[PDB]
Amino acid sequence: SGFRKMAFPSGKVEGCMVQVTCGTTTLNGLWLDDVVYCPRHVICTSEDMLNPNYEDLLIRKSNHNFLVQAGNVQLRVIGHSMQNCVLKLKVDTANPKTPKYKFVRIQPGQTFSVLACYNGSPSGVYQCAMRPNFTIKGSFLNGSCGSVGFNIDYDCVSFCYMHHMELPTGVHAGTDLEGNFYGPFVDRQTAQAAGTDTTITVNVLAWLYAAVINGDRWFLNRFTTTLNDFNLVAMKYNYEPLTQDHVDILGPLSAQTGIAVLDMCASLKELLQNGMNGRTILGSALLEDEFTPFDVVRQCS
Amino acid sequence: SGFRKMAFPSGKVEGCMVQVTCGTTTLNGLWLDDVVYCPRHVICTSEDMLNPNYEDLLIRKSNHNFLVQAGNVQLRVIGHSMQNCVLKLKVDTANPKTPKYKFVRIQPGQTFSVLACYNGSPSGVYQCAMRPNFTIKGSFLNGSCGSVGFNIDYDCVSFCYMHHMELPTGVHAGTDLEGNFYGPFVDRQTAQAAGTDTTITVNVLAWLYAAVINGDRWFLNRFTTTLNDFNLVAMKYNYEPLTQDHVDILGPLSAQTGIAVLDMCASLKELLQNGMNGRTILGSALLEDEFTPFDVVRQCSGVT
Ligand SMILES: *[C]([O])C1=NC2=N(C(=O)[C]1)C([C])=[C]S2
Ligand SMILES: [Cl-]
Ligand code: NA
Repeated sequence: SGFRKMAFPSGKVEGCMVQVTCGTTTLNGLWLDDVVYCPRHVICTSEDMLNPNYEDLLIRKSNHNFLVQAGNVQLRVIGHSMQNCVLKLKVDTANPKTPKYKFVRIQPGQTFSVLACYNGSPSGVYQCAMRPNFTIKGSFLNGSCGSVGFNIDYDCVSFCYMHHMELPTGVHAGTDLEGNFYGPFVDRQTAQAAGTDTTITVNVLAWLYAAVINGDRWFLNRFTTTLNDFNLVAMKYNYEPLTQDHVDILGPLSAQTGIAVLDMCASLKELLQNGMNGRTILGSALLEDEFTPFDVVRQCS
Repeated sequence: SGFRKMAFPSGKVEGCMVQVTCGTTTLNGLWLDDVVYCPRHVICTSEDMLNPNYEDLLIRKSNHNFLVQAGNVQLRVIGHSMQNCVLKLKVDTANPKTPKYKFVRIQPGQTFSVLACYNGSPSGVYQCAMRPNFTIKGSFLNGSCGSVGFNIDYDCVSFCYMHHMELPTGVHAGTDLEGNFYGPFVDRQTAQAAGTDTTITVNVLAWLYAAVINGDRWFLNRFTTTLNDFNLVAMKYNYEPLTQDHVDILGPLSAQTGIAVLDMCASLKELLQNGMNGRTILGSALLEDEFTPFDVVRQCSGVT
């Protein structure tokens, strides 16, 4: 028993991490089958941060301009193309460690594991969640671009994130594996502020249900609430609006504990009103919002 | 920027996890070279665990009673022996995915990564710190016995932990890879309770340095202190005493940020007495003590 923010075993992703170099810039690439996926701003020079013309920059590139390094072995680039904001380098060798995989674009509130990488070699793994403002609160240093986020269901790795840049507030922005950025961000060094971050309400509720399953009920009350009255209160604490979809998603956890969704919602209204009063829930002094209902039902059986 | 509870890449350990079954009890085993390591209580039934005689149970067993499964391939046991509380099952084939590895024992307050597994299948990885009471606050449901804890220095995997049991307070107890338990525990079904835990002071200090590196500086102040004065405050709040070696270890962080340890202990002393006052540190409303100074340097420098 225990509730820890657990990341997925990174073995299937480590076997796909390579190093991509263009000019003086080195970042990470994802080697799947005979294609290497990496951020397109690897082809940017110092004068190209603010207003890069990626098409103009890419048409001036040949295959041998891209140096792909898998461990100590150099891969031969035989083709290259641009799909939105990711570069796709066709290489002469299929990755024999290519796992069962697919590309999935995720929604805010969804969680995933990140394999932090530098120079194509893995540094560490940690669990993340897509914030409502389409950023992630990860741990990235210079040279971590190309690090990927993923979920592993059975033995299939669902790649959902690729790191591209850090915003001035310390949060991080990236794309899916088709090159489409999460949120309104662009691979430009101009002023782009992330929206005010809010709490993933559906994740807090599932995390409160997990506390009830684990024998913690000190925060429950005998009040209920309407969906609108809860959203009127939750917005005042910068909580994400709770939708009817979120209510149906919490259905199984509600039936397991015997506590209605709007009953748990009134309990959350009181927790925001009172705080924790020196107490903890599942070991935390704050309300955790990076466990999805899917994580809770799976991890708590 | 950013600071996260970061675990080591678990790929080198994933290629060593196998399933070990003795009768109806199945758990995880660590397959290194031609030997599979697993907890010795795999040979116990519900009545055996009440008061087991392991050498009696082992001398009854033979190689065929041990079912080792590596993925989908069965491994043929050709020998069995005991070393303290781990069972060493010699198999006919050496693991081709054996990494460069060492068996090490870690100190309380040091951190390591745990590859949680269920029936030889790795399901999750996370970062622990060995508590001063020699337990770990992990997430181990049934079927996780045999999961290993490890550190990676360069290419060498230092195995330090093997999960054996869960305690009634939700914490977990285990041994090193040589069978030596961590803490005053035994591998049998009896009334066992973890002692009163304390907070690892040197880890809290390293975590405050991580916040300063990350632009969180509101808790700094103009004051400094001495090691004896702070240790008086640490004992009052159930904090591990800060030794002089602990101060030397924090040396590089004190030089990177410019805040002396005793300077930072003055900040920690004020946080213990007056709280945080509605504010957070690295997005936390409590003092985190599961980051060693080496963990902070490694994450804030990009060592791979
Ligand atoms: C690219 O690779 C990059 N990424 C990142 N960064 C840099 O600089 C670069 C930071 C700072 C964070 S993340
Ligand atoms: Cl999603
Ligand atoms: Na100070």
